Amino acid sequence: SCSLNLKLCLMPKHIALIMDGNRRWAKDKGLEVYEGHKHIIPKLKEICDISSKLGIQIITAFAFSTENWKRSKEEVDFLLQMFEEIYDEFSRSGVRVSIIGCKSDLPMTLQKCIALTEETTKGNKGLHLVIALNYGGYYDILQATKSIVNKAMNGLLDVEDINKNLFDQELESKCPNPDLLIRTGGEQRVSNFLLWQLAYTEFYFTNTLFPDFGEEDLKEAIMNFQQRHRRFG
Amino acid sequence: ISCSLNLQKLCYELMPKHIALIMDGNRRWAKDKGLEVYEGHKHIIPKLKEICDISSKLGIQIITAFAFSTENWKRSKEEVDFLLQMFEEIYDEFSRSGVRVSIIGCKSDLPMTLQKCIALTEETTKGNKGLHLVIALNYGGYYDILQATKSIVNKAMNGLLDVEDINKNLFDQELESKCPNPDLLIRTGGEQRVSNFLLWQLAYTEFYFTNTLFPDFGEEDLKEAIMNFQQRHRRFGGH
Ligand SMILES: CC(C)=CCSP(=O)(O)OP(=O)(O)O
Ligand SMILES: CC(C)=CCSP(=O)(O)OP(=O)(O)O
Ligand SMILES: CC(C)=CCSP(=O)(O)OP(=O)(O)O
Ligand SMILES: CC(C)=CCSP(=O)(O)OP(=O)(O)O
Ligand SMILES: [Mg+2]
Ligand SMILES: [Mg+2]
Ligand SMILES: [Mg+2]
Repeated sequence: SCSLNLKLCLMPKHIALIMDGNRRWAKDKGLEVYEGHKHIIPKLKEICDISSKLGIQIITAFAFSTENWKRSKEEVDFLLQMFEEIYDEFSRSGVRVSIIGCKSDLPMTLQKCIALTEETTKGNKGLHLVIALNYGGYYDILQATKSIVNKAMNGLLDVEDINKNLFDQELESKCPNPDLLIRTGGEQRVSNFLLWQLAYTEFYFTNTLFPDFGEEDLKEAIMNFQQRHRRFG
Repeated sequence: ISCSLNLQKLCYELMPKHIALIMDGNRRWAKDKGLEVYEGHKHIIPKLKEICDISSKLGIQIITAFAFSTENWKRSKEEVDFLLQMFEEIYDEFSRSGVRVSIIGCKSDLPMTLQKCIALTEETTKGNKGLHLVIALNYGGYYDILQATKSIVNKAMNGLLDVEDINKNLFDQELESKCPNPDLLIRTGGEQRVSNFLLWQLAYTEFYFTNTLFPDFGEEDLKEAIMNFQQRHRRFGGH
């Protein structure tokens, strides 16, 4: 049953992004909380454009977590309505857009915008933006477990077949995994993002709040990443 | 094929109840002091014992320590054999302490002499009422999640559970590192990553990284990490 000693999948190919700090940013400027949230999609679009030029291929971005449901009804409804603007900002861009997470919990207004945004952009050969909306690492690992159990029940596989590669092919976020993770907002934790996929990722935390995160901030993170690899082997 | 996450569990929380520890920086430390390659490794078990003593007094209840990873097998045979022989010291160092000691990881890959020492160390200390030290030896987060998955699959095949039972609590009970999860993770050695340690369990853990190499990590360094932890604001996704 056991055996472990005897492949896992300059510039980082895949960047993961935790877009934290939006509320504090607004509250600082005497603004209402919602003003902060309004910068999310525009900023992300702007970041995709900068990254696309640098040669980055994938960005996975944390927009809403399975724990975010615990916020006030007011705040939640506002965020889930706001995410409709994903269509406007991306539908006519050069970016290919996928969503990961539990779609069925979201308003049908939002469900339709998402499906449409995916359909319209599915052909773009540029940067692939993955938006994690109603997502969690616990959820990802559990839905992969259920899917593997179903396969074993239907005679498709044996317990001896269950390995890293098999499990990887059932997760919503797949190889190649993030080379670098950037978390804005000053906190040093992963908050139930891509738990499996971050096993060997480099972590970069900045105190810069997400709405102030610009090209200069990004280029710094990448510079820091390249210094880590000079002393890594 | 049906998901639902909307109406929902976490195993967290002055003092951190559970500290996870990545012990990095041993070879650099020796090479700096002009000592032998493996001189750094010789500080592991002593330091751990010392850290348990300090932590135990402070009111900490659990320490999980990363001693050997699934990726460490790729080091030289010389270095590997030395480490695996050195882990035999676990019995001497802990057997007569007040500390309860468990090992997580794939025990069957290890030399039988090591397997026996481990089982003995576990048996002797299983009754102690003080601090629980978990030593991750031949462990990885990928391995932990996979062995839990196989166990769940076997049960479903034998009619002992169905797919609608598979949830966070179920999975927690099948993993080798269980609730309560780490409140704080300390990584010595200056690098900022988790290197396939407790992937599932670190979901809401606070991370502290220090440039201090592990052999120089002492009581003052530890109290600093704890002080840093106590400043932090944990929201767990709320406001
Ligand atoms: C809701 C999203 C997209 C990210 C988190 S930003 P937030 O609303 O959690 O803001 P604060 O962390 O409270 O500043
Ligand atoms: C606990 C283990 C596996 C090793 C000791 S730390 P190390 O050997 O990796 O030290 P360096 O990072 O090589 O200085
Ligand atoms: C992870 C543990 C237990 C010790 C260090 S093993 P390593 O020094 O090769 O680790 P990294 O690959 O540098 O993260
Ligand atoms: C970035 C997103 C959308 C979610 C994770 S950040 P959060 O503020 O919900 O997380 P914490 O409460 O700081 O753990
Ligand atoms: Mg936040
Ligand atoms: Mg090292
Ligand atoms: Mg492993």
